[PDB]
Amino acid sequence: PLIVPYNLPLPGGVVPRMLITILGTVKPNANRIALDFQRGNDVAFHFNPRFNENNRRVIVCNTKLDNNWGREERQSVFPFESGKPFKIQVLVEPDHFKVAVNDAHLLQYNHRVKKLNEISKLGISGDIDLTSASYTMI
Ligand SMILES: OC[C@H]1O[C@@H](S[C@@H]2O[C@H](CO)[C@H](O)[C@H](n3cc(-c4cccc(F)c4)nn3)[C@H]2O)[C@H](O)[C@@H](n2cc(-c3cccc(F)c3)nn2)[C@H]1O
Repeated sequence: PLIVPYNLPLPGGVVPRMLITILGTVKPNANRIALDFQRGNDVAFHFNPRFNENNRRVIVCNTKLDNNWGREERQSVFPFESGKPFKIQVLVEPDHFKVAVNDAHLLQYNHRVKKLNEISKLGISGDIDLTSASYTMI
């Protein structure tokens, strides 16, 4: 029953084997969801499911450096559904963010921001009811 947009501090930044778990429910008639792993004003990893882009479902991933978005990485496999509960797991690897949704691997995102310890906040926003957001070391 948390509040969106939600800020989850990541003390000391991210590190390989860190597992971030977000539990929530997609709102009815949802338009978009966004996870933003931030390094100061930069966004190291933007994870952005879009429910209506040209009447398609798509997940857009990108990095924002000095107020400029970079080249998008798109995943057409779309495991979110309006009205339904979800679990997003982000596993930090040495070279990638690894994303699984509802216990099924979804995508990996190669680190463009390479100072992982400086990625110290996770912003959670968009059309969801947020149930929980936490992290653990596996
Ligand atoms: O990069 C990610 C960002 O993108 C722009 S939209 C973007 O604008 C560009 C022009 O400036 C391009 O038109 C781009 N594009 C690429 C392609 C394409 C590329 C390759 C192949 C192919 F076929 C098609 N088509 N169009 C658009 O996606 C969003 O505003 C932004 N954002 C999202 C949010 C946000 C805020 C609150 C909640 C939330 F969920 C998200 N707050 N900022 C963020 O998600």
